Amino acid sequence: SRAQVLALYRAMLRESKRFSAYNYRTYAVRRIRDAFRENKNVKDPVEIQTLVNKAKRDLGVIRRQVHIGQLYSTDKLIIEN
Amino acid sequence: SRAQVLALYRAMLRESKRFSAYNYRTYAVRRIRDAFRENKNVKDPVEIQTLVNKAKRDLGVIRRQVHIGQLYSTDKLIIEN
Amino acid sequence: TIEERVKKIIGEQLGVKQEEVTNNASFVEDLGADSLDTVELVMALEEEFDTEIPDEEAEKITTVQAAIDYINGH
Amino acid sequence: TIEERVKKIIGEQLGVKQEEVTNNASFVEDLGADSLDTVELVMALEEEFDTEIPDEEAEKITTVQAAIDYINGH
Amino acid sequence: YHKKVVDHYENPRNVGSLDKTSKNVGTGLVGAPACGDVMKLQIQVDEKGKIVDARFKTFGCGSAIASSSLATEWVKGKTVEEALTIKNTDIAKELCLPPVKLHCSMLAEDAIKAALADYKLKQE
Amino acid sequence: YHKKVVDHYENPRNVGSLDKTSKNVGTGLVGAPACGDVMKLQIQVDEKGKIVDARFKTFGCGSAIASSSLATEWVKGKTVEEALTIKNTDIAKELCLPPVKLHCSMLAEDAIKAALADYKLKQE
Amino acid sequence: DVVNVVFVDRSGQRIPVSGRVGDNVLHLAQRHGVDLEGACEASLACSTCHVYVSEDHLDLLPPPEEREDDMLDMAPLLQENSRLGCQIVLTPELEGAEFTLPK
Amino acid sequence: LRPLYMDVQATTPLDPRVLDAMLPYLINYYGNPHSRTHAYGWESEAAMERARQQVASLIGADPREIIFTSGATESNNIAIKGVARFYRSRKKHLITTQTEHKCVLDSCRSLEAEGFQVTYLPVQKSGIIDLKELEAAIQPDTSLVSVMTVNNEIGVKQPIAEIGRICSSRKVYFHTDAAQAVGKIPLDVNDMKIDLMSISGHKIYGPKGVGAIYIRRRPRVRVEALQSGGGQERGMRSGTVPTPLVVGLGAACEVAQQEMEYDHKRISKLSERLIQNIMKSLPDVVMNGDPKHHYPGCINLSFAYVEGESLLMALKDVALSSGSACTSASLEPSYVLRAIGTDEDLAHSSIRFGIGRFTTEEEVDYTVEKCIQHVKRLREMSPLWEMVQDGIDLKSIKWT
Amino acid sequence: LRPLYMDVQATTPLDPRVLDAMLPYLINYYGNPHSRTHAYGWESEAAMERARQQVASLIGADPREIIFTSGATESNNIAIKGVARFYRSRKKHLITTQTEHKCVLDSCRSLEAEGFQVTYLPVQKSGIIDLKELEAAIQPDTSLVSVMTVNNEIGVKQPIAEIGRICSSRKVYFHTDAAQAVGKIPLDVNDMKIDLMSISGHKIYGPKGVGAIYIRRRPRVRVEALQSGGGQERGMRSGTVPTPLVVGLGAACEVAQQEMEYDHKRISKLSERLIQNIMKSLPDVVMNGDPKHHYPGCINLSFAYVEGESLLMALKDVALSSGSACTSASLEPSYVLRAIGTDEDLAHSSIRFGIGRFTTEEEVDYTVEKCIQHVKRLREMSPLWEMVQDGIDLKSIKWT
Ligand SMILES: *P(=O)(O)OCC(C)(C)[C@@H](O)C(=O)NCCC(=O)NCCSC(=O)CCCCCCCCCCC
Ligand SMILES: *P(=O)(O)OCC(C)(C)[C@@H](O)C(=O)NCCC(=O)NCCSC(=O)CCCCCCCCCCC
Ligand code: FES
Ligand SMILES: [Fe+2]
Ligand SMILES: [Fe+2]
Repeated sequence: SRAQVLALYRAMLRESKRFSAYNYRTYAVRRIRDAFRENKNVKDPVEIQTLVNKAKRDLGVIRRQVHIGQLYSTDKLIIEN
Repeated sequence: SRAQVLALYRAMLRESKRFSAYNYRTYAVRRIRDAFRENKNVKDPVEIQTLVNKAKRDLGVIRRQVHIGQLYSTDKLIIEN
Repeated sequence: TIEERVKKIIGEQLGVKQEEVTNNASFVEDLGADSLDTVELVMALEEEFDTEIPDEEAEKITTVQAAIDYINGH
Repeated sequence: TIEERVKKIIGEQLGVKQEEVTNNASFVEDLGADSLDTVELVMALEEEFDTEIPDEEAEKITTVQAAIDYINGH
Repeated sequence: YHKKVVDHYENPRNVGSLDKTSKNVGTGLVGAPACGDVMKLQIQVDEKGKIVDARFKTFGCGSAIASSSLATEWVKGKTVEEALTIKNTDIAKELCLPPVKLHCSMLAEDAIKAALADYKLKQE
Repeated sequence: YHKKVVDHYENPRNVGSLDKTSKNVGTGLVGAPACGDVMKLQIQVDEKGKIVDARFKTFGCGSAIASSSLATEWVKGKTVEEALTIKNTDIAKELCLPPVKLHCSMLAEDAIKAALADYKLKQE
Repeated sequence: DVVNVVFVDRSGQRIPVSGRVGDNVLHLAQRHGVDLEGACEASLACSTCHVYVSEDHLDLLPPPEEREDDMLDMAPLLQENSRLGCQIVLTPELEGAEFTLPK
Repeated sequence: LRPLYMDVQATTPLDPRVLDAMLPYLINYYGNPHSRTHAYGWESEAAMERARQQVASLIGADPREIIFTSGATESNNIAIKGVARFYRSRKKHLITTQTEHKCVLDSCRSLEAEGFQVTYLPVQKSGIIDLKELEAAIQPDTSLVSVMTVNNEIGVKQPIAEIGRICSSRKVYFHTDAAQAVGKIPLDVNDMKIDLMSISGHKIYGPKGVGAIYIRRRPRVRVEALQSGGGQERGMRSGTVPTPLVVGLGAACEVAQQEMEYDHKRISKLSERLIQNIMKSLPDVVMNGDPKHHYPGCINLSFAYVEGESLLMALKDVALSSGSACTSASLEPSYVLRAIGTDEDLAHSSIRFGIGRFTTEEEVDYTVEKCIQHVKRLREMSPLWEMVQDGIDLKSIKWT
Repeated sequence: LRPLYMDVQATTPLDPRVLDAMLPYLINYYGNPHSRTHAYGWESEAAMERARQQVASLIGADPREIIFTSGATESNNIAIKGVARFYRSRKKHLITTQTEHKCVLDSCRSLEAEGFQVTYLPVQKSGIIDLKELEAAIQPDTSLVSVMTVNNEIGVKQPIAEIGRICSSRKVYFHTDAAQAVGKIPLDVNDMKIDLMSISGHKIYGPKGVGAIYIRRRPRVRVEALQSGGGQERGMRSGTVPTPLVVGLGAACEVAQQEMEYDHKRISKLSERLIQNIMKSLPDVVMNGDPKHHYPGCINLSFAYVEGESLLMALKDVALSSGSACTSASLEPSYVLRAIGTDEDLAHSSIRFGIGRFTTEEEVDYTVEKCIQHVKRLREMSPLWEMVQDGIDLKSIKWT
């Protein structure tokens, strides 16, 4: 299931980099990197499938929230300059 | 005026017919039609321009709310069958 | 039948009782419809017949004959 | 210079101190990087050089030389 | 609403009436203590001591309509003595009635008892 | 925060100090740290009756810092008698200070008067 | 034209004070040694002339002004019989009125 | 397929314009409006002031007279309990009606337990109070009079302006529960001489969990605060003001002010359609409450010899409400219908239809057709209908 | 460009996972959860029960012990006032601390006016209560003890479990305000022997205007309801339950339960970075509160000889808070800092920094840099700094 995990990871990162808000963008990139590093050595296929389903739900939420934050966006932060 | 108003009317109707919810779709179509019927005999150019600006702002609201309602959609009503 | 479907759509949109609609009656002069009426008639045609009518052809559609010709051609 | 920019991107992504990165060093064997590091390195290359790299070419990019060749060609 | 209550209303069982002038029919007509629930339950007896028909008409809530329907169904096919064993707890158990809904079951039991008393009084 | 106050802090004018031993320098020091506003308004007088230099150091909110700065700016160029004419109302009017911030204008005026009194007493 | 009132210092001691019509309650107190402050000197900005008016005489007072009410709602320990002493003017209707100084 | 919604008196759907106004504060402008040292707080406070002005503009008031609450329950508690407790030393008597909402009625019952005296005014069979009875009920120690503007059960309108004139002549504070009236019938606090008004966001196509109370400042009505805390909202309601909710309430009030005349015309026509089409096809159907002083959006009909909750169960594709005691958690009969002199048998037969901003003619016609068919099916089932059709009077028959 | 947000103790941004869970009930599921006759009401009710189970799961309770409110202000009012009034006939005495939130303190003062006796416990310079004084302050007449879990101003943590053990030994109800602790440090109502607990939605990345109170059922704790009405929320809080808000609160609680450990280690790392980098650069900077019983997310520092509001106005690109009388509308000095024995000079000098679920190292570094440069500039402008550097003791100097 290596290919499905590398593809979902790439989708989830390329999705999170399109967050309009700095706090949400930085959070989602950092959390996904940390979460997938945390589960690199998990052996049980049932647990690996449960994690892959939660990641899919997480990706759906990120898609909807990124779109909505594009619809209602504000100015960039002072750190972003 | 005749061309811009007719173009804005068609855009507003097109956008409103894409509402996922029955109540919002029907209300938006009826309201747009009724308002344009009510203001058909206005002669003041300033009043006409103010009405056009209001309708443009409502077109923006309609676009955003149609999208968010497409992101979060539910089952149809018993009457739509 | 394209003819009957177009006539039915026009009659339902403009309230012409299915009898007044002919092959040479205009939307505005013959039947009682303004421009607000037309934008809705053309949109109903686009809904029934799946076709994205361009603005240039839509402003050309002024009569029942023109609407029938456009629908039959496309 | 494409050479220096690509080497800088790889060094910043994988922590190779800008000295270990060579023209024949592999991402996984030579440098310390797993398959979660190389996905992000490829995406960083796509960010710096505006190019939607297909999945086939992305999995073909396994070395600094391969990334250099792809970026120079495209 | 519960599956059985919904089925008992949506699908009628013994909604109707029976001739009161007939000697072989006993009729009950009872009401709720603290709400507007009225049940009419009527049973019929053949030559031997067996119930061959039973009909109901109810003015009340959906649970009351269901209780009356189930009471008619359970009364049909039994004798007077076997019907006297029907209790509100059994009807409530079958319909899964919540605590606010036992007035319907108690009304159905009262209707059964009243009809059986009417049968005995008229057959005397 | 009000634009005038923000400008007074963001662009300092006469922050500093002056020699206390010099006979031609008056020193004002009003407010208490426990209260939260402390000002050090210092003026300099030339041979004739004219103020030629002024410095301030203020411990307090933006409004207190602006009040001290404006007091120093308005003090420079006047004489002792003309400096005595400055009231807290003028400072509050210029800085548009809300009523909660009226202490900053009162304490700037007190610093002005304390510095002038120190100058007179030490010039005696 | 002499009106007798009663002041009630915080202790609860009653201080009978004699006054005339056309006077100010806050000042009448100051002359007769009642601990009423008048910090803002009747400029309607302090709430220190706060007083509780007797139940019977309360409606005989004129309705308060907008700034009087604006000061009262910030005045501590507000009651339904609260007015500001620097706005009550002695009148013949106020005979026997009792002014209590809030704690 | 989901059922149709005809229960607008219980709650309303959110207006999409209201949600569009709300979402920016749910995404980017999340600061605390009481934060005084930074821009997040500044922008939140400015949005809150804009909303306050919108509500005051809808009801014809000064913005300083508007206090945000968590709903009309909280608004009614603040009005009744705060006035009663503040004016306690001299005024120990309260006046309300027998047909008021339960938040008001329960506040009055708790004050009765607290040592106050409460008169509950009866209403006439039309649902309207007698002004002469109101004038007779006022005592020299009366503190408050509380009459709702639009009844949430039967939709009858009280003579608010006349009541306010009487209260001002007698020097008694006048509170009105306007949760069912705001944004639907004209309101002017100065023309009607209102002293306190309750407002609910989710009755006017706004968000749930927010409301407002109007408190007159000239002459100054004062209340004793119920929620202790940091002194927000002029000290009358402590706690953090929920900026997205108050922004939504302001947006709803602005939309209602713009839409009200069009909505009322449309709703009156649809209400007439529903009532006439039900009456022309069913015998022995009665409307509860007087049509002459009636809000058309709230329709209450009793279908004789049919039980209300069984009719509701039959109409599974239409969301409605009933006054039947069998729909209550505690088996509580309808006190409003008891108050307006309805027979209990017909009070168990009462159905409330709600027509609102988004209701459609197709929905109305569907509801009428379903109601006709199912009432006919249940009457054929009912013993009361059997006896009535068989030449028997219900009153004469013994019941056990 | 907008400033950085470093004020999580005032309020938090909405979590996108919370807004995602909320939106369906803001668009489609708009029914009233107390409507028990149709599907809109049924689905709203089901969502409400799901959220109740989520809150109970976070705090280790049974769902029947969770009551939704409009916020922690209302929760604190309900706990303190309702318990005191329910047990008034035998117990007329309450215990709290001097460093409590003002909703708790103001409820206690209002009860003190209504006839109760209230003891305000001092705290040590660390900001932690001493259990011997807590033991010695308990009367046979004692009703309630109210001690908060995490202080909102300085971030100290009280020994909640020990307090609960003492209260249960003395047979006294124990309430804790946990509005700064929920979702941030582990909580278990049964292990800490807690009887009542207050919860706030917008302190845990949930929506504003919603809260909850935990009320223990075994042994049963009873309260006197403050908000009168139709008996919703088991009769303890009447009014319509705001379904989108409670759904958001439950979603936030579930997210907090899933993210607590990860968040805590990251926030601890960031707080260490902030404190070390500031202390490493500026002399005479002091942390308020004990580091041994301290929540890392709330950092309170004093910058000697610089006024807090002046530093806050200098840091126009970072959102923060102070403890200055000058930063208050009432010109009220910080009573928490007064209670922990802070010099009045240093109380006007304190600044509160907040680190939360969305803080980045980049923002922490920017804040530290800006603070260092502006503290140096303000010190170069301070007369107190001039005197201190010029061999003068502040205490000996006469001040007027
Ligand atoms: P046709 O015979 O050429 O006539 C068409 C027009 C209207 C162009 C023509 O009659 C004309 O020129 N009349 C002069 C005045 C005019 O053009 N009127 C139009 C003004 S713009 C207007 O009234 C827009 C109304 C705003 C719509 C708001 C809808 C709200 C929806 C909210 C949903 C959530
Ligand atoms: P590569 O060196 O070949 O290694 C890649 C992987 C990890 C696939 C490889 O090491 C492997 O096969 N490991 C075996 C088990 C495994 O793949 N585990 C990972 C399971 S997927 C996972 O961990 C999903 C995490 C969910 C993301 C949640 C974060 C979303 C945040 C939402 C807030 C906005
Ligand atoms: S004296 Fe200051 S307000 Fe009356
Ligand atoms: Fe029943
Ligand atoms: Fe100050």
